[PDB]
Order: sequence, then C-alpha cells, then structure tokens
Amino acid sequence: MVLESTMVCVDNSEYMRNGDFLPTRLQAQQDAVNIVCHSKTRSNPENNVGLITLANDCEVLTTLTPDTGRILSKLHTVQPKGKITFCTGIRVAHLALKHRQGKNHKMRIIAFVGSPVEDNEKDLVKLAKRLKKEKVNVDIINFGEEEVNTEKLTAFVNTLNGKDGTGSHLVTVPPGPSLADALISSPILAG
Amino acid sequence: DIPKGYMDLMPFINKAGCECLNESDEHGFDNCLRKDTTFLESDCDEQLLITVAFNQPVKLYSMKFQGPDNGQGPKYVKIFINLPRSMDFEEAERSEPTQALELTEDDIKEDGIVPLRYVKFQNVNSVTIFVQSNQGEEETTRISYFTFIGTPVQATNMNDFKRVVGKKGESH
Amino acid sequence: GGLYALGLIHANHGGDIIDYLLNQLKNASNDIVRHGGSLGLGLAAMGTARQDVYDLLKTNLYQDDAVTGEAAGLALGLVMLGSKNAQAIEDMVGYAQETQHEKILRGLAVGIALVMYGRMEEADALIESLCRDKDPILRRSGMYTVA
Amino acid sequence: APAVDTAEQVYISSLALLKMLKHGRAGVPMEVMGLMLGEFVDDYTVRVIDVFAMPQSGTGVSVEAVDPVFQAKMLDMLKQTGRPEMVVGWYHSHPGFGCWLSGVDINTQQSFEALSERAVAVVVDPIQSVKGKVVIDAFRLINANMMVLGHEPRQTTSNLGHLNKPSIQALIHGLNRHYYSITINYRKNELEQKMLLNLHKKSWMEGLTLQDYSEHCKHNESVVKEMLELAKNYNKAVEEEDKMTPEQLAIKNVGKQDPKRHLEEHVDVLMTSNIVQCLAAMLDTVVFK
Amino acid sequence: GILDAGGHNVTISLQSRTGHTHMPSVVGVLVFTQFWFWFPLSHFLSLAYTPTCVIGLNKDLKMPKVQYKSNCK
Amino acid sequence: AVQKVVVHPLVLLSVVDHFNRIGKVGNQKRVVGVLLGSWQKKVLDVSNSFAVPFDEDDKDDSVWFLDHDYLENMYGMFKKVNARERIVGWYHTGPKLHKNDIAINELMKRYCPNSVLVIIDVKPKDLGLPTEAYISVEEVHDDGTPTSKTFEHVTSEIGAEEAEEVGVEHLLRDIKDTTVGTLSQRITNQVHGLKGLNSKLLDIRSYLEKVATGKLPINHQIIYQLQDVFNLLPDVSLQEFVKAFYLKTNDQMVVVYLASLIRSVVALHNLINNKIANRDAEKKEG
Ligand SMILES: [Zn+2]
Repeated sequence: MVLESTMVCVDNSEYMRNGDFLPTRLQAQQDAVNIVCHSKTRSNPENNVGLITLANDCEVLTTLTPDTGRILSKLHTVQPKGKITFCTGIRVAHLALKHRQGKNHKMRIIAFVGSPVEDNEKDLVKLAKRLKKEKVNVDIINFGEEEVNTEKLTAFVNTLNGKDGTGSHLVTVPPGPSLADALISSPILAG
Repeated sequence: DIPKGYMDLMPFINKAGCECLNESDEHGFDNCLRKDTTFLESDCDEQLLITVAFNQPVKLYSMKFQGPDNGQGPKYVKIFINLPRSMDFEEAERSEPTQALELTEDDIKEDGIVPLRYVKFQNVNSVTIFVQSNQGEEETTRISYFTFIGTPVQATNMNDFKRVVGKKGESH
Repeated sequence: GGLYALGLIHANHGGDIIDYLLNQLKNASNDIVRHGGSLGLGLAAMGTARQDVYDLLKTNLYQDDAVTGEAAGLALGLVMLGSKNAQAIEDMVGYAQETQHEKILRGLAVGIALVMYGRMEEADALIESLCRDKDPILRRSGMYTVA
Repeated sequence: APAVDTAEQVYISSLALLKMLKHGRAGVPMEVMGLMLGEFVDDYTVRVIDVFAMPQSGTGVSVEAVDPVFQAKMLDMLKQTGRPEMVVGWYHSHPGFGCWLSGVDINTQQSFEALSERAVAVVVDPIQSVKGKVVIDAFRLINANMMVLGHEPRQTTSNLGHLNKPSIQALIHGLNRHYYSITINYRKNELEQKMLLNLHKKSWMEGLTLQDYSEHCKHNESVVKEMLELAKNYNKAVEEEDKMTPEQLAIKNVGKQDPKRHLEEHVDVLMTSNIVQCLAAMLDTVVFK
Repeated sequence: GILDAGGHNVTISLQSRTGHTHMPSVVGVLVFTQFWFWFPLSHFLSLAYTPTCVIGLNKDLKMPKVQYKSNCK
Repeated sequence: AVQKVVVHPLVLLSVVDHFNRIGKVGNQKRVVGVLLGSWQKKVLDVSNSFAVPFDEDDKDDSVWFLDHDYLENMYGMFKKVNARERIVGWYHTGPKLHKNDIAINELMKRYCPNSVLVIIDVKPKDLGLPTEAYISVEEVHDDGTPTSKTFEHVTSEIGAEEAEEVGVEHLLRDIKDTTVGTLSQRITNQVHGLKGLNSKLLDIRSYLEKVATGKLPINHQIIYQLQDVFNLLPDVSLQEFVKAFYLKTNDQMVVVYLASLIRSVVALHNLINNKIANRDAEKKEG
C-alpha cells in the first residue's frame, strides 16, 4: 500500500552468466525481478516499477511504469554480455527516479549486484551521501561470484540510512542452490 | 491577517504532488501544513527542499514561512516555479532562483508574513522552497507553518469539455 | 469614477484631499475603483513627490491587476513628476520588462515619461536606454520621455 | 457586464503561426483542427504560445473531433517538458473558404466557451494565405443574450478599426451578429526572428563569387542592346518635343515607355551589375594571393 | 468640446504667461494624447485649459467693477 | 550516408521554444529532443520535433536520462497527427558536443538506424547557419589508428516548404531585405563575405596553431586537405592573366561609362525641362 516507485536495477554483466545458482544467475535475477516487480504492484495497485541494466553501460530499458507486463517482457533478451558499473547505476536509477510522474510516491530502489564491483570506497560512500540528502531507500542484493558481502557494498547500505534508518537492507543471498525465496522472504515483503 | 481579496492556498495544495527532501521520519512534511505545533525538521542536514503542487494554476502574493523561535527556523529561502522535474540539492544551489529571499528574524515569528514579488508568480503550478540555513545554525532546521496566499487562476479543464449545445454526428 | 472625479476638482492642489484619497484608495475592491483611485490620487498630488502617496501607488502597481496598473503607473509618474527619483525610474522601468499586461506598460510608458519632465539634459540616459529596448511600449515611453 | 474591449488581443507566438499554417497545408483539401495552448493573462489579452494538432477524424471540425483521450494524454506529456499551459482555444483551417465560422463551427465555439468565457477560436486558410498575407482571423462567440446591450461590447479604447476593417467575405457569414473578430497580433521576439532569418540568408561564400563571365558578357551585351533601342525612342521622344500642350503630351503617352522608365531603370541594373562584379573581382585579387 | 471649452473662456497654452513651461498644462496634453489607448484619460486636457482672463484685484479681497477697454479695431 | 539534412524553419523555432521552456526556470545546459522528418533520396528532411525529458550530471558525464516511454508515446501521437514523419535523429542546443552524445546516439539508433543529430546553437545569433548535423560511424580508420565512436559530419542546410515559407515571410515582414539587392545591399554582401573568410581563416589558424603547438592531434587527414586549399590559390601575378583581367575590367568600365553618360544626359534634360517648368510658371504667374 505504501506508495513507492521501485526502480529495479538488474545486472546483466558477463559474470552474471555463470550459474552458481542452480539454473543460472540470470534466471535468478529474472525469477527474482518477477517477484519484486509483482510484489510491489500487489502491495499497491498505484505503484510502478522500472528496470535499469547495469553492465557495460546504464541502459534504462524500461522507464518508470506501473504496468508489470512491460517490465517482464523487456526482461527477456537481457543478454548478459557486459561489465557491471554500480557507481553510475544508482545515479541513473535515481536520476530517472527524479522523473517520477507522480510526485507523492516514496522512493525505494532494488539493485541486483551479481558481479565484483570495482568502485573506490570513497566514491561509493559519496554516492550514498547524496542519496541520504534526497531521501531514497535502495536495497542491495548480491548474486553469483563476488567478494562475499563486499566491504565497499556493506559500507554503502550502512550509510544508506543509519542512525535508526528505514533499514534499506543489504540482503545477502546464500550462494549456491537458492531461489529468490531468500530474496522474497526478507527484502520483498520488508525493505 | 491576509491581504484584501486573497485566500490561503491550503485547499489548493495537491497532496499527491507535494514532496519534501531531507524530511525527518519523526516529523514529516504533513506536519508543517497544519496550523498546529506539529512542525517539520530536516534529518540529514540543515538544507531542505519542500515542494508543493497546486490543482490548478494559482497566483502567489504572500507566503508565511514561519519557524520556531529556537533558532531552527528558516533563514534563506530560494523559490522556484513550475519545475518540469523534481529538483536536486546540488543543482538547486547552482540554478538562479525566481526570488532569492533573506528571511529576517521578524518574519519567522508566528505573525510574520513575507511578501513575494507578485509579478514573478503569475502562473505557478508547483513551487519549491529551498531552506539554505536556520537562524541558530542548528543541526536541523524547522518550518512551523508554511502556506501560500494568492488567488486561483481560472483554468480551462479540457478533461470535462463535453458538448453543451448541438447534435452529435454533425460535420462542416 | 467619483473618486477619479474628485481628483480632477482638486487637480494640482489636493492639499487635504490627498489624505482622504490615500485612505480611500487603500480600501477598495481592487478593481476599477482602484484604477480611478490611483489616477485621482496621482492627479491630486501631481508633483508633490510625496513618499507616503508614492509607496501606496507602488503597492497597487505591484498588485499587477492590469487595469489597476494603467492608472497606478500614471499616478506613480505624476506624483514623482519632475523628481528624477533614481528609485522611481529604476523601479518603474524594472516593472516594464518584467510584466505582462501590456496595459500596465501603457501607463508606465507615460508614467516614467513624466518622471523626467524638464531636466532637458539631466538624465539623457533613459532617453537612450529606453529607445534601445525591444519592447515597443517601452520605446514609446523612451520617445515620450524625450517630450 | 464584462466586455471584450476591442483593444483585447489574441497574441500568436511565432511558433504557433508556423505550426498552425503547417497543419492547414498538411490536409489542405480537407479541414484540419487542433487545440491551442496559451494563457488568459488578463481580460484584455489572450496569449497563445503553442498549438498541438488534434488528429484528423471523419467527423470534421466539430466537438466530436476533440478526442478526450488524445488531448488528456498529450497535455499530460507536454507538462513534463516544461509547457504547463492551459487550453486557450481551438483552431481549424478552411480550405479557401475564408476567415468565417459556419453554423457547426459556432456550436463548437459555444462548447469551448463553456469551460472558460474567453476561449478564442481562430481560422487559418492555407490556400489564401499563400503569400506575405496570412488570413487568420480570431473569433469569440458574442452570446446572443446581449442583443439588449451593445454587440462587440467594447468600452474605452480606440484600436477597433485598426489592424483591420470588417471583411466583407465574412460579414455575410455572421459577424457582429453572432461572432466578433479579435485583433490578432504576433509576439515575435528577438532570438526567434534571428533563427528565422536563416531561411534565405546566403552565406560567407556568397558575395565573393564573381558570377560567370560568359553569361555576364552576354548579359551586358544583351542589356546594352536593349537600352540602345530605348535611346532611339528617347531621341525620337525628345527630339519630337512636340509643344501641342506638352504637359498633355507627357500624359497622353504614358504607358511605361521610352522617356525614362525603360531608360535609366536599365542603367541602374547595368551599372549595379558591373560595379558589384568589378568590386568582387578586385577584392578577390587582393584576398586570394 | 474643444472649440467651446469653458464657455469660450479658457485656452490651452503650455507656455506660461511669463515664458515659462506650464507643468500642469503640458502634462495635461501628454496624457490626453494617450486617449487612443484609454478613453477615460481624455479629461486630462482639462489641465491644459488656462482661463484667458484678467482680474482687476486691487486690494487683497476687493473686486472693483473696473471698466477697462480693448482695441478691437 | 546523408548528403544533406535540410532543417525546416519550424524545428529551429520549436527548439528555441524548447530551450526557453526549461532554461527559464530549470537553468540547464543543452536541451535534448527528437527530430522527426521524411526521408528522400539521401537528403533527410526535418519537418518537426518535440521535447524529451533529459537530465544530466557534470559528474561522470554518463549519469543521464533520456526517457524512452515519453519518446515512444510522443511519436505514437505524432504518427497519428501526421504519418509522413519518422524519428530521424536528435537535437541539442549545447553549442559544443558532450561526452554523452555517443551513448545517447546509440539509443536513438534504436529508433532510426541512420540517426543524425542536429546541434542547434539556439543561444548564439551570429555569422549564420545555427544547425550542425552529425552522424555515427565506427571505422577502422584505414590509416592504422585506434578505433572509436566519433561523430562524422554531414552538410547542413536550412530550407522551407511552401506552408512554413508563407508564415516565415510574414513573420519577419519588418527586417527582410529587398530581394533586388541594389548597390547598397550588394556591397554589404561583400564586406560580409570578407568578414567571414577572415573568420573562417582565423578558426583555421587557431587549429593550425594548436597542432603546431601540439595541443591537438595532427589529423594526418583533413590536415593536408587544408594543404589542398593552399595550392588552389590563383597566382594572379601571372602576366597572361594580368592582361586578361584588365581586358574584362576594361570591358566593363566602358559599360559603366555608357551607363554613366545616359544617366547624365537624362539628368541635364530633367533640369532643362524643370528650368522651363518653373520659369514658364514664373512668367505665367504674372
Ligand atoms: Zn469551420
């Protein structure tokens, strides 16, 4: 019911292609977004979710839309053939978020971190600092091979909203056989 | 108080459009829109950006940017008009304001009304106030009461339209 | 009309009538009555340069009510007649290239015209600054300011 | 009783006129229509900034043609780009018919007026407005209940007869009887004229190109031959100098002929062409090595 | 109205009696010329009507029935 | 390849409007939009355009947003209004290209493969031609140099279809110059040409200075083309041409002389006719 626009950032880098998760990472993201996108619209029928690919560039494949069909359909042919750039991904997701057609929805972002992020620790925190000022809650969930609970990533979520913040979770998924059930249990119903 | 022939735009404020940035969870935006002691505070810094949206194009005469006398009341207010997209803090300082206002202590009092240049605000559809400091230089600023006084501009709502005279299926 | 009519009788010589006119202009429907009011007050204190009258005339002008402007502008000019008031000329023009309501300019065109009455060299800048402005109404005000 | 003072103007931006003329010629055989976006800045001025075409439909130019879904969505999308204007009126072409409103048009205008008492309606004949002239009269229904009072209910003003006089090809289709015209004035401003001046602007290269001498010599030879024959008449016309009321001779032989009009008129052409050509020739000799 | 303004007893002359520029009179015409843009401004020509008169005031308030003559040839 | 991109007057008058719409409140750099138009043999006709919400950041020069749905939906409406327009490229009024142009151009390549970006310098009003048209080419640079995206240049020219032409001609109607030219305007056409040729030659000099001082890369191509222009000079000092120039200069002076004489005899005849006129009326008055 909480009016919020979920700008889901789905990874499509090359490492996203090795299936430490049973069938493949992508289906995990592709299955995962299926629930997060569906989770938000079910919670509130006035909601809207868009997706930003994060590898090799920051494409905006589907702008912020309520209809979940477009997000699901666009997921296909996501073609994981790039290198993740999370430094810019959040900005473009937020900058696109700033174009919210309705100005009332709260802000909530879901990032699909599935590759090793090569970002200076100082840069990530400064990005987090800009998010704090502008009151956007972003959830980070990690997939596939990556320095488990990257220190750069973990510092990001903590400064994301601390001092008794909303708790934009850095939900770390158990690598190995696991569906979005971990991604749906904790983050999807509570972010 | 209010001037002759002008009415507060509280009824005209679009709850959907309005959104604050840096608003603290405990004291939110809705608090400063009520004529109560309930107020709004900025969580992450003294800078705050409180935007509002009006149902139909309104005109602006005098806003009452009241603030607590503890020193956390607003000090420097930058107003923008009809912003196509929400504003960014970094880009908000850069851009030139429609009317750069230096609040004085007399204004922040409960009875203080700050006059705006009526000429510049003639077709405002959404106004964004940017509090750049509080009087006491406190960690968080506060807006006790904040609303706009003007007149409503009659807007042609084409959504209604609807034929009023004539018969359907008639050509030139 | 009557309030404007009253000014004509006490034209150039209001004396006491100005104080009544000031009070009456303030209490008005913010319509035609304000239009006649400013013209009457401006006519009554024509050249008085009185600050009290000038401040009220400005507020009506800043009201920006179109019909109100066309009279407040002239009333603004007449009260400042031949005063070369640097604030008035800067203020009067500043409204010109900042306001819609062509009508308000039409008063301001003559309104800033009379503010330079008879200096004959003293400004010669409004004459040149105005004549270059793109807004045709201000140009006319520049040409009148030559007159 | 409010009144549309004749001084009231419908300001048409430089954008709108090109876009309104473009739409009209787009479907010139048929009739096109669209809503105009503007502001009612005050009683005496109806300012129109942008116009957006409402898609041609079989109904024609009528209330039904106004697709509420198309207009509600288009407005919504133009609000994001930075044009939060209000629907200030509607326009429709009139393939050569003129600048008048038919019965069906009147019913439309009455509808638009229902939402705001100042919704101006324009025309825009793309066939007549074919040269420097632009035939686009604005119109606002004069409510029929004001027959007791004065039609065109204007007041103190004096720009009623200016910028136009009641056009006959329209006064017959109902003017000052059910629809009155509103003075149309275009809000062209600098930074818009300058960009339009580029339409036919030449370039740096032009003005230094020396023409071509083969057709220049032919042209110089051609005109000098033609002027020669015109001198023969000049000799005959002057050497005649017949004095049988010469002032009447100078008025019974006026047909744009020998004496001067076909005379130095050519001298100006002949001398302008050579001087410019020569000056171009010498400038190039200096600039280019 | 202009021809018979004031009952044939006033005249418009921006120049003052002693060669000065009559500020009330000159202002009157300028704002009057701005009647093309506003009819109610028309009355401002009232300022330009200076009674073409000579009063035989001898004392402060005395208004003697002075009998004086002109030169209509 | 596109030989020309003829920009119609309406587009540069909507872009100007588009720049004013935003810059008036949201002070920002280039305003990006979509450019519609009909194709031709090779000359792309730009007949209309519309704005697309575009926000950018000076940091990382790749945190931007060009809305997709707004671009898709807008064109969904316009193809309804007029069906001869297809999306053909984009426009931005920032006079100098950005680092974001290549990436965004790749996007507009998703709607029209032969996408041409037209830079409209809305703010400047100068020598002329406020449109600069660019394409996207990815070549191996034949001459053994790294590959990259780059924007190739396409000749731009501003024209007008009949309908807009009528509107434009009236729209000026106060500063248009006489088409005849006359001696006054023809000469000004040359002081104008001289000013340009100097101005173009001065842009060339600064760049040559830049390559001379190293601050810029020796193109190795187009660099010697400027050497081509440097050999195409006339060499007027040649005797055989020097004779042939005096002949044509002399060939023309004898026509301006005959033109001058005719205008003089007509002048005297007009004074004699006039001297008779006032004199005859002078005597006839008595
Ligand atoms: Zn019709």
